[PDB]
Amino acid sequence: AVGKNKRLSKRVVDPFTRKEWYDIKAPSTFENRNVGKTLVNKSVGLKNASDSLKGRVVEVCLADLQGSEDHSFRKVKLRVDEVQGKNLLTNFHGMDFTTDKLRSMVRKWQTLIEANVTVKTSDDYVLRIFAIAFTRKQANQVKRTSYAQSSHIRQIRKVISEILTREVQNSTLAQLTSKLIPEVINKEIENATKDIFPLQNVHIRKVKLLKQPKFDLGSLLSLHG
Amino acid sequence: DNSQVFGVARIFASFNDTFVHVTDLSGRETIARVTGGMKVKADRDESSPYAAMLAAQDVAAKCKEVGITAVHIKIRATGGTRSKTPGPGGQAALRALARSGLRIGRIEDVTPVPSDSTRKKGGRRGRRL
Amino acid sequence: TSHCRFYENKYPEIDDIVMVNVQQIAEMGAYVKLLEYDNIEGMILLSELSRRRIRSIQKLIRVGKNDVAVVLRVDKEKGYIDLSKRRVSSEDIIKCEEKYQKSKTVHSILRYCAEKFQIPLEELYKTIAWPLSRKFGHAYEAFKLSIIDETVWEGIEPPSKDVLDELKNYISKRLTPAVKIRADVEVSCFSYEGIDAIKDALKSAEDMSTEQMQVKVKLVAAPLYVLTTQALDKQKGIEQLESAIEKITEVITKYGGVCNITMPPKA
Amino acid sequence: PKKRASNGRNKKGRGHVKPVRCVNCSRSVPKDKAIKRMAIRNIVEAAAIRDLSEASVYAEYALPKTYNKLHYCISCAIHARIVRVRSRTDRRIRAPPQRPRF
Amino acid sequence: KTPVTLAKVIKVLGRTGSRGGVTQVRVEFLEDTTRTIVRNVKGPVREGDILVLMESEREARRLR
RNA sequence: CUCUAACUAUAAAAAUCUCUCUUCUC
RNA sequence: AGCGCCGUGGCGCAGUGGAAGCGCGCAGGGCUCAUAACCCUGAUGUCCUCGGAUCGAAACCGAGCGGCGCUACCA
Ligand SMILES: [Mg+2]
Ligand SMILES: [Mg+2]
Ligand SMILES: [Mg+2]
Ligand SMILES: [Mg+2]
Ligand SMILES: [Mg+2]
Ligand SMILES: [Mg+2]
Ligand SMILES: [Mg+2]
Ligand SMILES: [Zn+2]
Repeated sequence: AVGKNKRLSKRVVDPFTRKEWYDIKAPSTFENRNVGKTLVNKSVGLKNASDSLKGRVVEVCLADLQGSEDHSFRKVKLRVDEVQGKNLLTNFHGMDFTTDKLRSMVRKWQTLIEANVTVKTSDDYVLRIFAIAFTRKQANQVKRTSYAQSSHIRQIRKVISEILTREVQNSTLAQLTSKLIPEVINKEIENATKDIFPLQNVHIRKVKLLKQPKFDLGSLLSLHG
Repeated sequence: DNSQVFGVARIFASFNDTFVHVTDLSGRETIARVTGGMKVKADRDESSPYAAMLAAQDVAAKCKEVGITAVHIKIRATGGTRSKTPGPGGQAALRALARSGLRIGRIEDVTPVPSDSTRKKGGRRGRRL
Repeated sequence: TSHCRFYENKYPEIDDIVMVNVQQIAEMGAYVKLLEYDNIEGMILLSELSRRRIRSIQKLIRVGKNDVAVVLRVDKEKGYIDLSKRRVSSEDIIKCEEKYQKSKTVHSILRYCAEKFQIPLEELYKTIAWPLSRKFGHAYEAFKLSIIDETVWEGIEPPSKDVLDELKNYISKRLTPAVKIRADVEVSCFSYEGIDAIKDALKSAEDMSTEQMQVKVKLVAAPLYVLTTQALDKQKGIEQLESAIEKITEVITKYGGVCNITMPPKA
Repeated sequence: PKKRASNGRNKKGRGHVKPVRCVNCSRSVPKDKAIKRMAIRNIVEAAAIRDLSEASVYAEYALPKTYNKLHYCISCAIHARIVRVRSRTDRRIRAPPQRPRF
Repeated sequence: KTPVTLAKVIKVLGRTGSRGGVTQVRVEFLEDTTRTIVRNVKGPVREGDILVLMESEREARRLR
């Protein structure tokens, strides 16, 4: 189609010859330390390529970093911070679900439970954690809904807040992520809330990094290699 | 992993002029931007499945020659306030990528969802065609 | 013999503009000849024919006459062209028709030269026309410069210098215009001697009239004096008329009056 | 006359409800008189499932489903045949069309 | 180029089109009979007949 | 005396209308 | 008076350079139960007048006519 008239308000080259492949290395928390590849323009001084990479973020499926298929719904945002040349170092930047799992997960005739929390980890990491849970029809049920009274929501949500904030304000990000990969926090949540209401399908979604202190080179070194 | 050089499809599929635009796995470097309107003329077949097929084949050729072998696919409807439904060309483009050599992994929907805010275009009674 | 392309190749290029003549409309549309490129056929089927709803079939096609056109696809094996007419914006159509007018005009002169010397028109286009279109963007502008400057032909390899001579003759006879540069001078004097000042002013002004460029300051009104000259290069009249302005200001800044410029020199 | 003792809305004693916008023509309608449909379907059509399964790594991919609850104004709903005009005695039956494929 | 393929029709999935002239055909590619497509045929046809195609992956929707 | 799975792809435009009303009883 | 234009098929526009153009008109038939809208098809012109260049002028231009917008009534 020629459509556009040419509202102007052939210098042809091979643009991808000026580009190169760099490997991806993930923190030791995940089993699969190598993630994939990334295309970067060649190192031209004064706008070096190394500056070009630093700050790149990426979405990677958690199965690809664990190899298992019980993690078929989670994804991790990784942020590159270090450059080695022909190999790069990425830091954990956040966690999230897949949209499909979450939309399938919310259902008619059951009240969902959401909890926000802003926390400070052991070192400096200003984080925010989102918790999603759902009520449960007990295995005797003939009253064929599973609604919860508002007071029970306030109680359960306060429990969610205390558990998340207590767990997270103890450890650095790495220990937190290693706790997260098998969701010990999930199990403890359903354990501490089952007294109030059955509260099925508890999970932790969309864990976000909000602030990091300066550079922390040594820890990132320790997490890769 | 036998060195499948992953890429990402990031299909955008509206009621009008579906988009296929491969970037790096980081989602920063463009590969084969070629769109739905590139390979169709009458501008009405912009959303037609055949448009998606043709753009998909062009992307497949360029992608295979640059080096990306496996492609991660994300389908995006118009999203935002607008209509929430995947474009008719999305299925055709996805099928066409699936056939043409490039391997597929981790397809998910990326269509944004608001919290029903920023009142939708149309007025009260809306489009009264 | 009337034939041959107007542009470089024989085949039209993708996503370009042409202007075609219609001769015949069978069922699916009109496959028609092109007047911007060569003489091969190219089809417009009914879907890409009328921007408005398809009501008048013969009224909007008018078999036998010319119309703007846009090429979509080219089959570079046999000579088949896919083409449309809806898809040319209102802004576009005018440049489309201007390019056609230019291409048509450049055609007839070389047609005359080829007929006279019995040389194929293809040869004349290959030798003189195409390098001119490369040098100057278009050949008609090249001929306009040829009227002004003889150097534009320097670098071309004629099939014979007799072609050059008769082409000079026919271009000078056919393409001849020398745009008129006009201006308006405001005499705002409240002074004592102004008539003699104006007499001396036009004496000085018309003393600069060259053999090829003659400046006359005609009277149309007392304050407004209209300056008329014919510039052949369109680049000397401005300076000569600014010289006239300098003359008039120098004359009247000492007689006591005031004079000002209303309209400077312009084509 | 009184055609709809329920007045269609299914409101019955709440004063007023927030209005949603038609996903076809953006006709603002109260959320209750706002006939709704679940868009529970596989992300890919059944005509290409194998074309993905064999031509993709990770054998036995989950094949995710897309989820949506679209809102239809009654005008677009009756025009696009999701809702159907029903006989006067048939207007009683609130039961769905009994599992379209049984 | 002529990448035509022969596909044997195994089922006539009813008829469609504006005037009712074109027919649904479930074709099965003669090369690699494992694959099946639905397409749209002008003119009468029965099961077991074969068709010649230029486009192969185009699974056109119902004409309307 | 016994059980919750299938999901599609529709909107070009179309204004107006002169008489004439005639009935039920074994 | 000079300038900026114009000179029509019934009216309006148009290219000016290859030589009767389109809409609006009107006549006729077509759709319509029928009218209007809409389809299609016609019979009419010194593209103002004299010239000069041109293979060719209605067209490029001049030497003149008529109608105009200004400049301005320009002892
Ligand atoms: Mg309407
Ligand atoms: Mg309507
Ligand atoms: Mg009523
Ligand atoms: Mg009534
Ligand atoms: Mg209702
Ligand atoms: Mg009350
Ligand atoms: Mg009336
Ligand atoms: Zn609607």
